[PDB]
Amino acid sequence: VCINELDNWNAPLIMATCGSKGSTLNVSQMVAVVGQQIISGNRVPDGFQDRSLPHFPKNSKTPQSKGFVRNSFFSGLSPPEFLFHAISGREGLVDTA
Amino acid sequence: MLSFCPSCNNMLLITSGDSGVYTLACRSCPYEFPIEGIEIYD
Amino acid sequence: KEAAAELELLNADHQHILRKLKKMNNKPERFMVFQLPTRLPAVGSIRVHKSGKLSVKIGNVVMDIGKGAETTFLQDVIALSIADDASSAELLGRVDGKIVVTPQI
Amino acid sequence: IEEFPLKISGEEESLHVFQYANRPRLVGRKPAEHPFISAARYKPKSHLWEIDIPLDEQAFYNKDKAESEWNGVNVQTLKGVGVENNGQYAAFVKDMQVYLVPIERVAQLKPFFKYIDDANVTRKQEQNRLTGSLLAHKVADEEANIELTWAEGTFEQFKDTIVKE
Amino acid sequence: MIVPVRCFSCGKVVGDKWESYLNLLQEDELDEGTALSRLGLKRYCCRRMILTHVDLIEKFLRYNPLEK
Amino acid sequence: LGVPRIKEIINASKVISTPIINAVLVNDNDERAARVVKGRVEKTLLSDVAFYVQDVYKDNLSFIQVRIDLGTIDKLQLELTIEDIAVAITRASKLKIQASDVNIIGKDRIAINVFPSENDVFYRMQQLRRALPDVVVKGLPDISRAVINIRDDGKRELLVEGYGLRDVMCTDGVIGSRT
Amino acid sequence: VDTDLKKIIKANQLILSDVDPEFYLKYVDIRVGKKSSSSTKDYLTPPHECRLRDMTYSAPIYVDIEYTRGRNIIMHKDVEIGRMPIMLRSNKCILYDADESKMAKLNECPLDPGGYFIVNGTEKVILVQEQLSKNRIIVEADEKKGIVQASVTSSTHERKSKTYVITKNGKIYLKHNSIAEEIPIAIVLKACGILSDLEIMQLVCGNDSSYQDIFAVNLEESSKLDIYTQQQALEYIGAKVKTMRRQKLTILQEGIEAIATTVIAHLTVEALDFREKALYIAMMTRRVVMAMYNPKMIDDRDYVGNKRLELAGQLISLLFEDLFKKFNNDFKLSIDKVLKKPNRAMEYDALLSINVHSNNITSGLNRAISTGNWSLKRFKMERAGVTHVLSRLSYISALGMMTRISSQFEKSRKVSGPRALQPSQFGMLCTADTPEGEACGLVKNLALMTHITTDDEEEPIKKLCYVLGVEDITLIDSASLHLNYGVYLNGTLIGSIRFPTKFVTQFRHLRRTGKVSEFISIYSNSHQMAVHIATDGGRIC
Ligand SMILES: [Zn+2]
Ligand SMILES: [Zn+2]
Repeated sequence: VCINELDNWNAPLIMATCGSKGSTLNVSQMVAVVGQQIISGNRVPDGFQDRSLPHFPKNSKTPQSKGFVRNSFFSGLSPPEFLFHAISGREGLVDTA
Repeated sequence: MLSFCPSCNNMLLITSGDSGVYTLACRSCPYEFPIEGIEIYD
Repeated sequence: KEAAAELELLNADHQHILRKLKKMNNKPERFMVFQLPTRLPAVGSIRVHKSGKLSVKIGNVVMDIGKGAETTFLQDVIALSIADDASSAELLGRVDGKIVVTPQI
Repeated sequence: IEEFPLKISGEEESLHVFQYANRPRLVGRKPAEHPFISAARYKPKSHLWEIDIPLDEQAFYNKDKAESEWNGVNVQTLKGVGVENNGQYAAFVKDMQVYLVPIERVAQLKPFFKYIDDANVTRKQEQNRLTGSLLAHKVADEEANIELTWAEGTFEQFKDTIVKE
Repeated sequence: MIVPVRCFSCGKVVGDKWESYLNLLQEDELDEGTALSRLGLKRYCCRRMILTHVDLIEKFLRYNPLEK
Repeated sequence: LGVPRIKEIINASKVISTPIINAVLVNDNDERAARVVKGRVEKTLLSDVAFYVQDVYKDNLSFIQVRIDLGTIDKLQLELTIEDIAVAITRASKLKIQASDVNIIGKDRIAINVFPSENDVFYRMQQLRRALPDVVVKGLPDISRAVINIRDDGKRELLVEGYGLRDVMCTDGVIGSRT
Repeated sequence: VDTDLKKIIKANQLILSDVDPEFYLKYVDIRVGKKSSSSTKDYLTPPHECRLRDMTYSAPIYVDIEYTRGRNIIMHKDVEIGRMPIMLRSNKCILYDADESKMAKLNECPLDPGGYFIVNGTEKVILVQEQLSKNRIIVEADEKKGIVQASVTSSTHERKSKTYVITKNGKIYLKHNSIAEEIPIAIVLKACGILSDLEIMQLVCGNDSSYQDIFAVNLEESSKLDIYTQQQALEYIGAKVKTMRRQKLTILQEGIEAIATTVIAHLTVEALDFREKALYIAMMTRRVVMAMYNPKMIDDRDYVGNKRLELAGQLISLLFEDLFKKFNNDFKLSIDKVLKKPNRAMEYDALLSINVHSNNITSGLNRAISTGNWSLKRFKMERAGVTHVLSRLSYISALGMMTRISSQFEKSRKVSGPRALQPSQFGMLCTADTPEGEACGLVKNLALMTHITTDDEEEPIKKLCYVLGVEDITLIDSASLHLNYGVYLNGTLIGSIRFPTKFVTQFRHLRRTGKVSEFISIYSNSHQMAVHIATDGGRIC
């Protein structure tokens, strides 16, 4: 529903409609929402005992606590969203080196 | 079995008393007890 | 939920020593064991409150609560005395548990 | 509601605690059945306790086992090493008044087996420095001549800490 | 190090507008925007030369090797 | 699936990581055929049919009797009798203890009769107590587990994770045409 | 240079001789660059001039020694026994709280971070290095063989690591590199002092858990071996020992294992008669027994709380301990050569012969920094690439190197674990700045508001817990761990106070009045059924 409300004669929608670089996933991840940063197939594990970050309660399997960002790159990430994106980025960054 | 000595708190075994009767008696202390045992567990 | 056990079980060891101190008070040839803290101020005592808690206000007035201990004395515990390597082993004999005195801050 | 006054009540002797590890408690009717026969010994400078328990010659004695391998034995030796502590006190109350007694040492009795040493010492033929933890194990069984008269009495002790106040 | 003579993009001489800028900062106390506006330049190019410039030579001349 | 699986084939290793065997069925019956064809496969079901393992001593001999019910066998299909469990105990290991004697009584108890450094009877009882609840009963020994799976159509296909492919292909219920 | 530099000479303060028993040198005082009532080393070489002259930047170590003769005369004399390299901007350099005119007079930039050595003209940096937690328990698992437990000993003279492997059937037997073909743990903790079989069963299994039938195999092999305490039991552990020590070899009947179960081997516990060590190995059993029944209760090596950061102060202390142990050995063997050959007793030259033996405590102390090989003979942790040359690409390059933490790998074949970003370094380590290449994830950086702590005393914290209500371990039954959480002081068990929430609350309230609060911390743990107090620093906060 972001690609349909997106006006024509812009750069990334043309670059996704034509070839070289950019898809609908990249423009939906810039504009609308980034979603579900996964590592090693599943979601992020418990970095501490019974939880991932110390900013969430114990036995909290909510999406905002266990690796689901909800802000797009235009709006800005929260620090748990920033750490969750940094883990999934450094996973793919170390598999190249 | 898992039975313990009331006198020295050690592990008792099953031995043959003079070739033909069974009794539980440790080598830990002078103790013997001629009962039959049960080893039921779920 | 851990604060509930810090107030419910405190109404159990205070009543357990109340069942031990005055109920068996007449004349048992019998000893107990208290855990007093070190660096003692150089006395005051139990001061059973309004059927609530038991809190010692010791002399040298700075104040020192504490009752109750653990069930480590399931085994047999008997005290005894000694002299200068000539006569010993004069037992009194029982323990009926222990109490622990912990200074509040 | 009043209180029950505590006193330090004087300090002139040394106390000790058995704290047995073998016979916890019976099911009822005045439990823990402490024996009478023992009459054991004592050793200082390593603190090396020994205490004894009599055996049952009537039941479960196993007369073949108790006299076949090792010698005809009736003693059952226990062993414990005490360690110094702080803040522990003993208590005895007479109807209004709690008495603190410095007790100063706590040990635990553990049944060390001596007849296996007696059996292995027979079946064999049938240097000034140690620097800690070996000098204590070397100097352990030297004097031992405190074979002691196991006595009782609550009259020489209860009328011993009440006179000063 | 020192203020450049010409700006990089168009080439207007901005080296004549540094001491007169520091004179407007200390005395006749103004903000940087208005005191840099009534000094010449209207475009944001050649305004960036005087705004974002660090003066390293005042710290470099404390290490003079020809004197003591 | 990735680059440690192409190397799994190019090296041609003797043991591999996570094998599967895709077998098919004959009829179109989901529950009953699913349970019986799955039940003809896995092993060491003795920790689900016994409820206890006890060892008593009767004055010269020992009973290691096991209480095998009939309710577990009624739910999931295992075509066996107590004689089949006696044959399974008869070949419980290769050569450890299981040579001399077993017994079969009315209400399904099998007590291993035993006969004699010193006093090895209690040691044999403890080792045979601790080696009994993983003895296989009925099924194939070299298959871990089995999952029956549904395709896009109304067909059911089982799959195991073993190493046989001969005793799996020689199994009543499945067809040996393709696997 | 203020605390540990005095502590080193208090362990080797006196030397002997084989010539006569009436010969001793006594170290009284030590300090760096201070002689008399004048200022602290009135003129050094400046730190800029020694970078152009290809020199080192060092201050001399002044020791004070006692000097005797057979005429029983006793006096003192201050001597210079070698140079020690001074780090920039820390209490001995000229650049300590200097004025901005003082920085320009001495030809130094006032904005460099400092903290780097300038050896042989060039700028070297000792990197911060992470390792696992010393004197603490870690448990790892495996699918193929079984679960393995480790415990790294932090003793000074030797490098021990007491492993607790299993192979099959729950046949638990610990291993060591100084022991032969190993023994199950029933005999081992039977030799330590736990003699009853009733309390070898309750201590590691509980009342009605499923832990009992798992551990009861090791009781069954109790009678398979040297059972029936130490007329057979400790002798079997003493018989299978390595490092035979043929000097006084006749001890191996009763006393070769009392060497092994004490401060020589396996741990850092200094007990004479063993109650804590008999429990610490026995509490090490329960954490494996709980991990056999539940494989989830295992520790991860990559967790940031399981690691310690070793700084530039510990490595220099190790190097100075080694070069001071070597200093007395090369001087004792060179003073007995002269004090034997003539007939008379030599008055002088026993103090005036130290300057030819003080050139290896200087050249080695600079060589191990300039080269990077911290080769110690007794310690056996030979690591290369420790010191690195200070990067001067820009201003942010020389600052981002002083923040850098370099980790060590075991092997570079199947690592796969310590390169991902752990969630436990939130605010502790930098989550962005990592190198791109071979050292991707192996090299990390500190954040802004962090602090790496130090070990303070360890003595008054243990005496403060006993005031707050915990009993000593020699006063509690062996069948009492169904109680509340058991207190651990740096891994060592203290005695399991009741009501641990009030204990944690009062300990944190005492921390907020002054207990000086760099590292002395407390935290509960439910799956371990314990509550930890940490005092031994070397750890971020
Ligand atoms: Zn016994
Ligand atoms: Zn321009």
